[PDB]
Amino acid sequence: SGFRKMAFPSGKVEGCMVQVTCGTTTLNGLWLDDVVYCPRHVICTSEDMLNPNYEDLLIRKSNHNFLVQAGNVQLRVIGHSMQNCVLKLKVDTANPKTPKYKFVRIQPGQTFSVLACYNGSPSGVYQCAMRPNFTIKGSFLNGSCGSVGFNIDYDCVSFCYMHHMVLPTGVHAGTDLEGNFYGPFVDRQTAQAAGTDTTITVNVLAWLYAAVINGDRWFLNRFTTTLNDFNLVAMKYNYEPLTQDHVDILGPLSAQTGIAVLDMCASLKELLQNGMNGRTILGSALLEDEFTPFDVVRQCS
Amino acid sequence: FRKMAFPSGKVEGCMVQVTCGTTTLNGLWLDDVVYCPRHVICTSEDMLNPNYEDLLIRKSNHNFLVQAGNVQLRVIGHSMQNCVLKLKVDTANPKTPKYKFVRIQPGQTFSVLACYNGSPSGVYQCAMRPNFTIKGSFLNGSCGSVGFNIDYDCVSFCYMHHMVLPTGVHAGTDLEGNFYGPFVDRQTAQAAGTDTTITVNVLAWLYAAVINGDRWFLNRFTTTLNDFNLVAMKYNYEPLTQDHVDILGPLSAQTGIAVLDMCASLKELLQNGMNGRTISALLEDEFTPFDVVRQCSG
Ligand SMILES: Cn1cnc(Cn2c(=O)nc(Nc3cc4cn(C)nc4cc3Cl)n(Cc3cc(F)c(F)cc3F)c2=O)n1
Ligand SMILES: Cn1cnc(Cn2c(=O)nc(Nc3cc4cn(C)nc4cc3Cl)n(Cc3cc(F)c(F)cc3F)c2=O)n1
Repeated sequence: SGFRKMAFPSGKVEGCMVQVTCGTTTLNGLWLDDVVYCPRHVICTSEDMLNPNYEDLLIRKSNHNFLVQAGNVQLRVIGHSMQNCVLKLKVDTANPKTPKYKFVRIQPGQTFSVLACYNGSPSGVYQCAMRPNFTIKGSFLNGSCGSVGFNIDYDCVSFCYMHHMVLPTGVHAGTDLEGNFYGPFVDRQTAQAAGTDTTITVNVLAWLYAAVINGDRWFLNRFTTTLNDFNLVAMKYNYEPLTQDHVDILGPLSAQTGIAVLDMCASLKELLQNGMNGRTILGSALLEDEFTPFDVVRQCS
Repeated sequence: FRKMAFPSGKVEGCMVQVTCGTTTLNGLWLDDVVYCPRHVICTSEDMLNPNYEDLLIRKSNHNFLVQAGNVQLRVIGHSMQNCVLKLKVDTANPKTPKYKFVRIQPGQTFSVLACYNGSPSGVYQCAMRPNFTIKGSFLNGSCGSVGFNIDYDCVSFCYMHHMVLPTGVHAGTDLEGNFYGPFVDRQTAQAAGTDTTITVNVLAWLYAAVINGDRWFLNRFTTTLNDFNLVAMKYNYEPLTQDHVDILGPLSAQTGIAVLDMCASLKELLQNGMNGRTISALLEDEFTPFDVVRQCSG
């Protein structure tokens, strides 16, 4: 009972965060086995960050230019290399708290937990979604660069996001752990805009099922619609179209509530055309789109 | 603003499973003591009207199964303190953090580590409501999950989850086993009082709005604390205490807006409604003055 924005327990990840400093530039890094991963932006001085030539900046540095701090313990850098936008620092000590982990690239619409860190110290955890325009609406202050996003799958930590930068609208941009940006961004200190965002329709529907499970039912009606007729209206309002794969993924929540997906779509279509009219759903006055169907199942089953 | 929880790692290493018979729930292992709800000593026929003193007399140390994962911790002593059982085990937990037990007041926020079978499953932030419930998220098997705050290096444990009420909200104790609210640990339907809006947290949210440049609602007038408190009651808002005025001081200083001037602004919103938004069309009441500062400054 109840419904909350829930993150995964962060303990497996907390043991892997460190501070990386190069000159006076400092940020957070991720220590797994005997490698520290961090944004390559750390090798920039203040002059370099506007238009960095990273290959050049990197050849001009040596192992002892890198100061890696794990709490009070100092790790010794014995090698380094660039992979896209992520620096890989080989250190002489393996992390004994290394979890079972893999690196994954997630898709727009999917959610993950963010461990926000400052000077190598974990400070907060929260859940967010990859937006369709490849940004995330995070909560980050100066010094958060290199914080990571992750999901837990039984015993295995899937790392999917490494935080790089804030955009002028206050949303955030980053890479996967292979160093490739989500979206059309580049790791330099220039003002960059994102593409236009859309609402994640399959997530809205999952959240409407959670509301029904928790007793909020005022928006239901006895009508149904077809997939195509629903998608025409959704497109009009800048909602993502629904595919048959989405209909399948909502199956378990449709079975648990007895409300068919296309029946829910008919409710959502009415909401798009007429609004909430001052009513709320699960305490929200806006349609929430950052819970996946799987998120809802974890919390309501 | 996100609802952001504290990192849970220091607490995850203290979670265990406690079983008595087939009744199972979560416990908290600190040093050589396991804390858990005393409801664990009930069979199904006892849960509706348990005589805890009678049930405990018939229990021996060797009736308690305490497991950290698959590893059994042998119980060498037991006592009951209000609604929590304290189980002395033969192993001091080597992951015990620096910790203290605190009793929080309504309006205060904390992180909840939701656990099932002694295994951590999710973390989230919530506030204690003025009617001493929490609007949590808990399924069956979550009894004994704990709520906490982190102050620097030290974990402050403030909440042990016990039960779900008929309206779907949740009730529990502090770590000395004293319930928050007028509830009792039996399987009967119990009603919580009517909830009110947490005024001190609404004021913190209005200060955060001002800090970020959103300040249309600031009005030219001031009020007294007594006038404000009597108005708030009429709208199902909590009256302010002297402690509330004090914890708002830093935000007042940062913005140069006196607390009572902000109260006069809220009073207007209460009597006239809003038309535009703030930051949202709804006034948020689960961010404390500490939460605001922690997310705006660090
Ligand atoms: C407000 N906010 C929200 N998220 C962020 C993340 N972030 C950050 O933490 N730091 C950045 N630049 C740095 C400045 C430094 C000054 N010192 C002494 N050391 C510093 C290290 C960093 Cl990383 N930036 C900006 C930024 C970081 C990048 F990785 C990048 F490729 C381009 C950028 F413009 C930043 O966004 N701040
Ligand atoms: C849906 N929901 C949300 N929160 C809760 C919390 N909660 C819980 O997890 N378990 C409870 N009763 C038990 C039944 C058991 C069956 N077995 C085999 N073992 C069991 C152990 C427990 Cl604790 N309850 C009910 C409950 C628990 C109490 F501690 C109490 F004092 C009164 C109560 F009615 C419960 O609310 N479920």
